[PDB]
Amino acid sequence: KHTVRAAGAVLWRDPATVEVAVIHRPRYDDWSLPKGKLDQGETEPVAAAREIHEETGHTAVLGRRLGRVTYPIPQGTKRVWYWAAKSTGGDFSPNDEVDKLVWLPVDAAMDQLQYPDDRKVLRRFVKRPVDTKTVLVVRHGTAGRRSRYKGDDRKRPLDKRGRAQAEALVAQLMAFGATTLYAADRVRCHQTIEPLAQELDQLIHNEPLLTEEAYAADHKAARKRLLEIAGRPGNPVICTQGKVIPGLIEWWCERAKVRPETTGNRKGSTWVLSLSDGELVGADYLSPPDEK
Ligand SMILES: Nc1nc2c([nH]c(=O)n2[C@@H]2O[C@H](COP(=O)(O)OP(=O)(O)OP(=O)(O)O)[C@@H](O)[C@H]2O)c(=O)[nH]1
Ligand SMILES: Nc1nc2c([nH]c(=O)n2[C@@H]2O[C@H](COP(=O)(O)O)[C@@H](O)[C@H]2O)c(=O)[nH]1
Ligand SMILES: [Mg+2]
Repeated sequence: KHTVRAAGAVLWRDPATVEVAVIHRPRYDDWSLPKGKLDQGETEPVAAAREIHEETGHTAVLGRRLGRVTYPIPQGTKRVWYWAAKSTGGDFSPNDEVDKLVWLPVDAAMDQLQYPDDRKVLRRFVKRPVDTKTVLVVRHGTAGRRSRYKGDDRKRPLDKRGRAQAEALVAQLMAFGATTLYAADRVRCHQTIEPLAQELDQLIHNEPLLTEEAYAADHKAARKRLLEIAGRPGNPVICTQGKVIPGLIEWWCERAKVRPETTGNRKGSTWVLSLSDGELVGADYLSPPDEK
């Protein structure tokens, strides 16, 4: 019942002109997908990108999540979450840890991959488009407790934990190539993405239509705004509140017939919404960075 957490990827480059990376490890004499264990304090996406780079030499942008693999190891259970990862370049160099890397079309990769569960992940990869754009919907970080007053507490700030969540989110949102920033009209939403804003040197666009009060008064306007943001070029981060996110995510998944594999709505959590030709093809719920 102890889980060793890991992550990795189907690393790909230019549906069926695509080539994917398969690695060989001398220690096990295996052919598999690049992946590795999370370091203390890392989230799965951050670890996937790091391990891809360490094992293949490539940087990449993570897209759609492609499922979970588990198997027994002496310490308990190895758990690996996999992403589609588009190469943004690099060069492999053989070493003692990974001695070969082959770029293969999917059919040939299917034969090269020795583990059934890697083949399962690769089947998931080909099931939907992988050249995706990404919308990142983030519930703001922890911000103490609502006051006894009516409504919201417009200026209530992140607490110490929440400020740490905000800092931890930078690496997680960068893993997906976030480029533009949007926050509902509450201090705690802006503060969650301020560290990212500082990192990108971008301003945060204020969104009065996406607050809890606004969604409860005019949900259609909130939905319309979400779609307007998502249609703009780049990969937007939109930080908003707990009474808003589940309704927006459910409505989009329903209209697009997308089934999320995981669900939740925790403060500091992220939904990764993958779009292909402006249609939703994936909705992946990530835990807060300091939670499992
Ligand atoms: N890469 C990989 N290895 C697996 C899978 N299933 C499975 O039994 N193995 C075996 O699990 C054992 C431990 O390998 P591992 O790759 O999980 O562990 P690791 O800590 O050395 O590497 P990591 O840092 O990449 O997680 C190896 O004997 C390997 O053959 C799988 O789906 N993928
Ligand atoms: N190197 C290696 N390859 C294995 C194994 N099992 C296993 O099924 N294979 C498959 O055998 C083929 C590669 O053989 P080599 O060229 O000898 O590395 C690939 O289809 C692998 O998926 C194994 O333990 N080692
Ligand atoms: Mg590894």
